[PDB]
Amino acid sequence: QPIDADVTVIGSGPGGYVAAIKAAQLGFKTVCIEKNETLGGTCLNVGCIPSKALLNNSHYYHMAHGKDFASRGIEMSEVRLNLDKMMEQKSTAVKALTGGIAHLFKQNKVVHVNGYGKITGKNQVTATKADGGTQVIDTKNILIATGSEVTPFPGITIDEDTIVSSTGALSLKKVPEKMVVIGAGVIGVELGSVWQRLGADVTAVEFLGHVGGVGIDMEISKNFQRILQKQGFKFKLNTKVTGATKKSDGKIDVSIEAASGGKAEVITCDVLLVCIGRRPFTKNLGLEELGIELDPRGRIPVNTRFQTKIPNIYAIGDVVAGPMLAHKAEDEGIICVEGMAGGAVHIDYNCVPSVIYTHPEVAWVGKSEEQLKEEGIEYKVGKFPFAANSRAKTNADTDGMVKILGQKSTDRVLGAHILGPGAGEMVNEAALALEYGASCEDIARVCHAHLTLSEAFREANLAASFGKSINF
Amino acid sequence: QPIDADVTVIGSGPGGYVAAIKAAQLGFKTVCIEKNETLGGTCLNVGCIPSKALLNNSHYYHMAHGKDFASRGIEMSEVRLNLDKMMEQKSTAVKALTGGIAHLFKQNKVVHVNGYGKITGKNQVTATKADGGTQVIDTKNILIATGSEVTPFPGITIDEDTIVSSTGALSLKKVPEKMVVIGAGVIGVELGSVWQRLGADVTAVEFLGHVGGVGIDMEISKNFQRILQKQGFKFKLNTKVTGATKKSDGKIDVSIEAASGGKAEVITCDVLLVCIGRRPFTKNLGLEELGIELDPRGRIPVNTRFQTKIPNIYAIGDVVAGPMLAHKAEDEGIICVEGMAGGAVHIDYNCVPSVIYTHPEVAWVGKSEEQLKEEGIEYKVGKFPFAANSRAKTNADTDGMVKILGQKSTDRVLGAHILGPGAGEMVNEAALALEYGASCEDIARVCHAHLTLSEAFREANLAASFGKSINF
Ligand SMILES: Cc1cc2nc3c(=O)[nH]c(=O)nc-3n(C[C@H](O)[C@H](O)[C@H](O)COP(=O)(O)OP(=O)(O)OC[C@H]3O[C@@H](n4cnc5c(N)ncnc54)[C@H](O)[C@@H]3O)c2cc1C
Ligand SMILES: Cc1cc2nc3c(=O)[nH]c(=O)nc-3n(C[C@H](O)[C@H](O)[C@H](O)COP(=O)(O)OP(=O)(O)OC[C@H]3O[C@@H](n4cnc5c(N)ncnc54)[C@H](O)[C@@H]3O)c2cc1C
Repeated sequence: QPIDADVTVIGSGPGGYVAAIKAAQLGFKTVCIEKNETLGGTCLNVGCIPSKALLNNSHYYHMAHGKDFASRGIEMSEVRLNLDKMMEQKSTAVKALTGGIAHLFKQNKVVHVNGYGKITGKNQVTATKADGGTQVIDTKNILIATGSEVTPFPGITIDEDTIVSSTGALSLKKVPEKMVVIGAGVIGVELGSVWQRLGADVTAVEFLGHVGGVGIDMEISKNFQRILQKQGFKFKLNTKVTGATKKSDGKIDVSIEAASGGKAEVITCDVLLVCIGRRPFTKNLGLEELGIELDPRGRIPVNTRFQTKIPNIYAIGDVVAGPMLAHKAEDEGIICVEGMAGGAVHIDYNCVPSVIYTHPEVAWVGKSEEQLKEEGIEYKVGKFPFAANSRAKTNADTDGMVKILGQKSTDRVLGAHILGPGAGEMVNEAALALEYGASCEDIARVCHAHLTLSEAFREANLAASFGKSINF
Repeated sequence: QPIDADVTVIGSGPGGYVAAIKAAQLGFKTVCIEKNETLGGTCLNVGCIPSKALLNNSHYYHMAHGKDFASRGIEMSEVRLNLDKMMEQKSTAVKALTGGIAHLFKQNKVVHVNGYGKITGKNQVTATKADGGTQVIDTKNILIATGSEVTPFPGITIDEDTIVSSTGALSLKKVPEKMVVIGAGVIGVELGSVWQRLGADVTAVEFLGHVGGVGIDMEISKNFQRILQKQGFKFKLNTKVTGATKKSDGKIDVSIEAASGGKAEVITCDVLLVCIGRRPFTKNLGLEELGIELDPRGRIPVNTRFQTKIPNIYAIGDVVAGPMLAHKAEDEGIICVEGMAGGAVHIDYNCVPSVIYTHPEVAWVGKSEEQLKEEGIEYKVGKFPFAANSRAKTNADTDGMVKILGQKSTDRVLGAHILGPGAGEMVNEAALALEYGASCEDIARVCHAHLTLSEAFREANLAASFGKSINF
């Protein structure tokens, strides 16, 4: 059973499976190790894919069940939710995407190994199967892509039945009457918005003073919060959770308090969602025997070439430092594999966008106003509301705005922050501009197609550069 | 009552009203003259705005009335069309956009003169009102933005009742049982697609050998045609219309033959849509008395500052050469007015995008394969199908692809052509790339937000640059 490889990838997540494919394309004999039943890691199985599927489906449910479709001349007697059918469509997307990775591995002649991976030597990886079966691989370089896992709340045991994490919250069998989310981060706000649309009464409790996680612009966060409240999403900010106990009748009691201290309360809910964070996963990887020490938060220290302390062992994705996003792990996998083949390795995390797929969407890349103030950077602001964008008005969906942050002297774009329709696609134009160091005037002078949401992005850059836009 | 002005703009369409606002913001005393009851010209009143409104409205009708919403767990007993309510939604959007132009003229202190403008001298414009009153404007500069009108078909009379132009097709009071469209250009394909979704039996008769107009890539046109045909849109290509007769029964008989000439045939329809094109509009503007001769197609010849043969008289928009598009006219108005203030004037018609708002959408910018072969340019092709895009599969909407055309030696992007979901927004990123002269590798190396349709644009550039993509 011995196999020999040039590169051995542990984990089949976005970082792991993309890194594996690129290595084969570079000419390396490549092996990939996955312990779970399917390829694709967190994002495809319990992450991006199922959550975005329910966000899109719940959004169309809201459009038909509400007043939107009636205003367009689409008349329906009565709209019913079929949660089982909605969940199967989610499952059909997960199944096609997880299955696609195996087909991509086969097309590129990438060897798939089923089992739990352990690095037993400098040039050796051993995969153990479920039955006790064993697989040893002799390889020159190792790439660690073991990813992340849920962060447990100390003193709450998640049973994935009525006190749930992101995984269980994605597969609820019926709509809860009242739901509590622990943490108003990107994950909590998306999942809470799904169940809010489907009929649940959702309240979010957050220790910090804002929604959307770290890196989000504060003005964007407050406006995003006001819009969600108008939808029915409730928030208890600057409040801490002390404990949660499931009562005998079936209702969970969550004890909350003001984060600073005081204002004690207990809230009861049918379903409790705990998503306060994620953390790198290195359990049973045996780093100690290799001498690879973890940082205080559990990450593998790595250098700019994504080498660990041992030159032939690398680490990428959520298991190393940086923002825990799928496209971030996908890029580290590509360049790390390119670096192994002698190529250059460079990545700018300031050019990494973040997207929240609620409705309205939120997206941003680069620096926020708070970051610029802390660094002492002199900047100017350009804003353009979606109420003045022709596509948004024609659609009758005009929440939010585009905010551009530009250098005061050079007019260079330092940050783009979008709240409203089409934020996700729009931030990609912003990332391309930041990669090139483009100015606000540059974007203002590029001819944007009439009746696109991206015209708001152009006009906001015009307001930051010229001082005024045309349509507002 | 004579008025003194620095700039006098004739026409309040996208070129005219944008040029008027920018000139006022630049410090000029500005006057804008409009003969029609509302501001906004063709695009806002009978053009982009009402057609795109009906396109998205009929699209939502097709998903609710069709198989899409039922597969997402959204269950409805009976879906019925209320055409008057749908036309009401269209009219409400037209009224909000035209009214917004009046407010922007008020905010920027644009003098709005209602009436028919005529150039009565080199530095004089005379507006004649409906009641015969006259308003004389003594002005330093004149800007002609008199726009376009529908091209009449020789031997066919349009009454806007059962033989209609685009204007009449936008306000039909009943879904025709059968409709024939003369012209399979961008306008014809959109309007035909709207009425096809609402129940019409639609056939388009096109003189050329492809659908989508001039400049569209042939491979994209053939694939776009195949998808529309499977939706039920029928096409008779390389076919011209020789005549149309209103029969006694109330149905129109359309006589057709091969565009080059051949055996005649008859097809019958309830409503005939004539959109074979549009032509520049300069009627009774006083060009003959000034010495401004028109070109063979009716356009005003202008130099790089958009000046006519008379240096202080300018022309922009649909009345001059170049793509007859709203964002093309808006940009010409901006730079022309900036040139009047001494600034540089630059527009690259190769970087001006084109969008068709069907479902699937079509969008492109730069050069097609035919143009590159015609120019003798050695290029390489990168393609990525939307079937391999994670966002498309999660949505279950995977028609089409992204095709990138790159220079064979320098890897520089020469053209981007998108057929599928979100092409309209995606093309604006492509326009910025062309503006900077980006390479395929540059775009592939920019970090695109995961779960966006724009990832297909990135991977198509990776396929063109490296030779292979990751997920296909
Ligand atoms: C609900 C949810 C929604 C999300 N939505 C988004 C979103 O919209 N956009 C975004 O950018 N990010 C999103 N994320 C984050 C995203 O999923 C992660 O950033 C990404 O999956 C990290 O990829 P990775 O390869 O580094 O780790 P993972 O995706 O976790 O992959 C790790 C893989 O390695 C395997 N593995 C682990 N240890 C071993 C071992 N010892 N031996 C063998 N195999 C092993 C695991 O089984 C797994 O298959 C979301 C996350 C969640 C939970
Ligand atoms: C059905 C349809 C759909 C379209 N969809 C799109 C689309 O999605 N995207 C796109 O980019 N383009 C689209 N177009 C094209 C777009 O409408 C035009 O390119 C654009 O309107 C041109 O702007 P303009 O200012 O040059 O001219 P116009 O819009 O024609 O405006 C000219 C104005 O000047 C006025 N005028 C003329 N002569 C005089 C005079 N002597 N005195 C006073 N007033 C005068 C006219 O009444 C008119 O209001 C569409 C066109 C149609 C017909």
